[PDB]
Amino acid sequence: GPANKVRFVTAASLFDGHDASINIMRRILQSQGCEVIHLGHNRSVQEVVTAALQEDVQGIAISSYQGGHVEYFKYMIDLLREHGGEHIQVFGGGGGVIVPDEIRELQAYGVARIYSPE
Amino acid sequence: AGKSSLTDELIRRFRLDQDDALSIAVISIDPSRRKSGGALLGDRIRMNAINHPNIFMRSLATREAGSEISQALPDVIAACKAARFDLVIVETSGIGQGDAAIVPHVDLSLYVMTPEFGAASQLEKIDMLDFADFVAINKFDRKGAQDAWRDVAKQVQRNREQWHSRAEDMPVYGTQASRFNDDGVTMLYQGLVGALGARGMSLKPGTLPNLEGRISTGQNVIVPPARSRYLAELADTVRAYHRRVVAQSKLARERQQLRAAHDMLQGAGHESAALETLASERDVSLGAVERKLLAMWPQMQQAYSGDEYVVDKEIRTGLISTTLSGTKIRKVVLPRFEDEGEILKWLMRENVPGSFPYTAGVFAFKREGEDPTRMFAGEGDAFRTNRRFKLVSEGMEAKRLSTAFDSVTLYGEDPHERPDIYGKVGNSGVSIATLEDMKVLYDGFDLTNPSTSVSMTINGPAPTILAMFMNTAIDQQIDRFRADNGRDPTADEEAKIRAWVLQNVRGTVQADILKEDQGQNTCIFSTEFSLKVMGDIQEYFVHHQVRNFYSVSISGYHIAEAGANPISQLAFTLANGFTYVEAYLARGMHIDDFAPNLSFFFSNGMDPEYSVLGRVARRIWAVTMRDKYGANDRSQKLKYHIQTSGRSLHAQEIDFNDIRTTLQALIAIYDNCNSLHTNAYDEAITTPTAESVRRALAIQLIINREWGVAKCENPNQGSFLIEELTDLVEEAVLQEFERIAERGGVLGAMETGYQRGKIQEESLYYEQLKHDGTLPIIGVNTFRNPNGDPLARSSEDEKQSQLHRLTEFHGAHQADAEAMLARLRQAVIDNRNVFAVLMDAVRVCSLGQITHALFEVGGQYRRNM
Amino acid sequence: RAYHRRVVAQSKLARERQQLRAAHDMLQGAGHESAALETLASERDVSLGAVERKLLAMWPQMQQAYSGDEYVEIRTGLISTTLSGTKIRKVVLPRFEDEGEILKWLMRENVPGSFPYTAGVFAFKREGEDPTRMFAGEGDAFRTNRRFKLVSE
Amino acid sequence: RSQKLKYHIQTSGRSLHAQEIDFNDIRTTLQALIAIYDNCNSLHTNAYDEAITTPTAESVRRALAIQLIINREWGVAKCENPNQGSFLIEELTDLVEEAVLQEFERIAERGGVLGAMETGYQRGKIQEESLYYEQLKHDGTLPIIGVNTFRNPNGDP
Ligand SMILES: CCCC(=O)SCCNC(=O)CCNC(=O)[C@H](O)C(C)(C)COP(=O)(O)OP(=O)(O)OC[C@H]1O[C@@H](n2cnc3c(N)ncnc32)[C@H](O)[C@@H]1OP(=O)(O)O
Repeated sequence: GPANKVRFVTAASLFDGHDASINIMRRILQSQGCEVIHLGHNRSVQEVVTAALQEDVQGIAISSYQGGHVEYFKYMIDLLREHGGEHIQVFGGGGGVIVPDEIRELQAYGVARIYSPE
Repeated sequence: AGKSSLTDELIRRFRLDQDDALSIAVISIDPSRRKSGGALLGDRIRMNAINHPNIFMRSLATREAGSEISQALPDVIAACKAARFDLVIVETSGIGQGDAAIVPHVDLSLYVMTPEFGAASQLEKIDMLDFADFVAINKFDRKGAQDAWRDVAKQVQRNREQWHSRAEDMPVYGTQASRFNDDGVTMLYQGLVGALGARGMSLKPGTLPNLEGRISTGQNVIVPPARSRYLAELADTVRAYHRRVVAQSKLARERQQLRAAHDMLQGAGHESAALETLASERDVSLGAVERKLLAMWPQMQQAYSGDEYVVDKEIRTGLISTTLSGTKIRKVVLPRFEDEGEILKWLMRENVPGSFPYTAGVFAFKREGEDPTRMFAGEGDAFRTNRRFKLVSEGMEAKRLSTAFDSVTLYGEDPHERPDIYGKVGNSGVSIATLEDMKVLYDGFDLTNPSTSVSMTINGPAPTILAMFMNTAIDQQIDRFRADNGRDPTADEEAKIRAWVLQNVRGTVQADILKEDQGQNTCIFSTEFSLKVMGDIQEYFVHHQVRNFYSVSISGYHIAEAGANPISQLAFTLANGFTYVEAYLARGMHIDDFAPNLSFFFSNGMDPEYSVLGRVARRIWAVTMRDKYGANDRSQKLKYHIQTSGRSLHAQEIDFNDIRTTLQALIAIYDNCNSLHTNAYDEAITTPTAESVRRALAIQLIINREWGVAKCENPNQGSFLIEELTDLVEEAVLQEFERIAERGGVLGAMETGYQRGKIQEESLYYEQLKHDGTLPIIGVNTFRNPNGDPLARSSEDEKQSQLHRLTEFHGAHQADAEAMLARLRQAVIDNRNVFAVLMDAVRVCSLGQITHALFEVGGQYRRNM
Repeated sequence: RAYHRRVVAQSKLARERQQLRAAHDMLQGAGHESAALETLASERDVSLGAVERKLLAMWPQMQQAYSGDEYVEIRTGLISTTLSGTKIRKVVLPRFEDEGEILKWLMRENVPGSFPYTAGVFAFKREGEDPTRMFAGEGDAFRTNRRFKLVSE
Repeated sequence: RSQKLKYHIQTSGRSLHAQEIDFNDIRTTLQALIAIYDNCNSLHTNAYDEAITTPTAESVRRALAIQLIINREWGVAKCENPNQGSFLIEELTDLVEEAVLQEFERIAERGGVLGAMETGYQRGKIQEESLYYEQLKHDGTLPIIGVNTFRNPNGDP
């Protein structure tokens, strides 16, 4: 199994009410032996990052179904590097709102992975 | 028991009391499940008052089988203590009875419990009641909380052997963290401070009102617990009305049968006046109103018989539209029942349009005039939307504007450089941040003009936006006075103008808080707080005779889009509507003052129940408003807007959508709706084109003008299917009323997430059948196309404009900014009228500033799971 | 027109027959009895036609048929349950208490599949075939044969 | 078996116009609905471009979808006698029936159908009612959406 105790911060992006999917991901994470600090929905980058930094997690899972995801993750990647959290891995799963050209872009920016519906 | 909830509120008290001077570290512990190995550290999600540099929180899993704390707690604490914090708050997981591991690692201990602890003897088993420096009986709004306080306070007195003290003096507090600015929590806080203070802690003299006492006064409850079962009471009210209909009908039937048989004896010779004796008994048995109904029936028939509706000033109205064939189509077709039992039954259950219970409509006849062209505009900044408004409303006398705000404004925030906000500004709605932006939005338009009404859909920040709109309408007349006279109005002249504006201003805020949490999940303020301010607005309207503006539009559209079936949508929406009624009543307001200003909003789908939705909504309202609340005719008339279902509009084969939108528009018009919106066929893919919006508008024009059956205004009435479906749907709604009532009313059900739960259920049941092929959708899961399976909206300059106009506004009111914001908070603490302050606040504060101020005082929506 | 004039006449006869026997039962519940009412009602029994009398006779039995979830030999579904849980009856019968209205309705607009077949010539709509029949025809026999298969795909 | 009149209803092509052909599906829907409501034995639905050409491949699907949507998706159609009971339906049924009977009489006093055809009574009455329709359509008395009202500013042809 896992070597260390893996901590996560999960949340839905800003103004994104749809947390139906992110509440499923935090259950699978939990069942696989992860300590999940769930933040719920409507979370700004400044919030999520502050949570991740204080909790000192290994990973961040953000769902975005309202669009504006590119600028959002870029902000988070930037803000994480600035305040000593570049080794924290950011993950994306906004269903299919993110097209391949945007997945490739964000992953190149600093985002760990963005999972395509494929 | 509300561990995290109470903790968050306590931190907020620290921040408010010491003006954010204290550096507080929060160490949370939750149990880790031994099977999974994982843990749900779900304490941070409840924390609203930790978003500040002086606050630090680290969530921990117990990482131990039979422990309520982490085995590494003392080191973690020591680290925080060394980090030069002012106070370290540690919380454990769910305690048993014998568990009390927090006691040695902390200086002060606070046991938190609920009024449900079992028999009083159970308190003699709880080890923590023997060590706790403070005990907080949270959720003090539950049943048996008062007795729970007595029992616990006595037990702590007994444990401490302080029989020389009063039980009411024990450190046992009755708190209710769920409610904003709870005095109970403050009372607990006052105690904690004195204890911490004596135990070596520097604290400034408190700014919080030093409240004495031990229990929460249960202040700021919206719907009083005495009125908890209001929805059930309404269900009984309607059912009682129907049982009367059955009884009175039988009486009317027998009365007619007797006098009929009596006349047949006199024609045959031999007579028996014992028949008349029985008939005379029926005359008194029949009610006063029931008797007058049958009395006016022959006269009623003669009225609708002619070609004109003759009703010492007269008003004639056309009753007949002659067809192309020469056939006369009556607008309202009356039944041809010979049985007086049926006549009475029909007059009580489904009277003609414009008569109680207004089942077939609230008005006598449909308006012959052209439909009120709703001119909705909203995109970019205030300048662009104002242009859009003026371009559509060119040359028309009916200035009927409908405003849409961008997501930034919809959440009460100011536009900002921040990437998570900047992108949202201007996109999908107008960006309104300051009162200046609001004035630009409605420039040129005379808001006080009798032929100008302004609709605007805003929910969370509605009271603030309304305050801006009011100040705009007022300043428009202050400007018009300084222009007509050349001199500024005096103190007496201005106040005379200002008061006149408030009365005559027309418009509507499409605000519905109860829809926000139930279907949408879009709340920015706590439901209880919004309702308080909602009442504050309605109270303000009363005081200044604001009789031409509407502050509440009760929607169920978003609920339906979320997956709710027609019965759930109708029932929840009416329930919400009744909640608003109950809320305004508890504030001590008269029913005939706010009931006529209640708009409704439903979604029309393909389901059978949709055909009889409007009529059911009208009868349930009309009956209860007359019987339960005893309101006038103008209040018994439920007026609603129907918008065709977007849930039924698909991206697969979009040309089919007009077929569905037609059928939905038809039953809406058939059932005498008050307002109809028709969706474009490509709303499921792209932005409604100017061509696509014509096809949508043509559906209404074709039905209203070309369609023959629509020439008749009550075509639904009489149908065996309609009357049965009306009865079925009505009953189903009543039963739903009962289920919500036995959950503490609408608000109580929202605590359990009962609405959101049921909606999500019915949504999946739809999806299951849709995917299964069970529920057929043409073009989607059947009759699929063989040939194949298948912007910006805001200028960069516009975004920079809003940013510039904001910082310009902020600098222009830098002096009066903080002073006004503090005044606003104090009005919430002192439980004053919030909207009253907003009327002054919006002139020196921005939307974001006001919203975040109300966040600080505690009105912010707390997430849950 | 003659059929209609009979509907009016027979309806009044059915109405009076019910009114008399109704008033007659209400006297027996009060105490004093007048059998002269029954004498008038008995005259209505003969006045009502043979087919008209059988119509009202089968009406309560007719209501029980369309009341269930099946139309019971062979059986047929009567109810389609909605997405909300509401039961939609295929054929909805009137709820008239007046036997004058019942007879009037049974003669002028009986249920689908019964004389005068106003609401349809069949009892229930057929599951197999929709009323759908689309107009086709283009070019030679070979091309239309392909269009026929396309429509009935 | 003989008292049962079985009929086929086809939607009106007279009501389908070349001006704004996208509107025709709206009209063809409403006509299909009452046909299905009133328990017709057979239904043909016209394509939205009926006034221009013979139904194309895509346009015959939109026509066929009108029937499929009403029969499968439409809720009120789940009930097979929704017309019955309606005060409007029963009155209109009575009115139309009587009007037909009176027309029966006018033809009878012309020597029956054949005798009336000698005078060209049918062809005459038809041509009359046709012009009365055109006299009102052209005038604006009888509104036709997209044709004599709500005309498209952008669409010249
Ligand atoms: C500009 C040019 C325009 C033009 O000229 S377009 C003209 C093209 N013609 C058409 O579109 C329609 C043609 N006519 C027909 O299809 C038929 O005459 C008709 C009557 C409308 C339909 O016939 P069908 O659909 O085949 O069914 P049917 O009435 O003949 O009866 C068939 C037998 O099957 C049974 N059946 C069918 N449906 C039933 C039901 N719902 N309940 C109980 N039994 C049922 C039944 O046995 C029936 O026979 P029977 O009634 O016992 O004698």
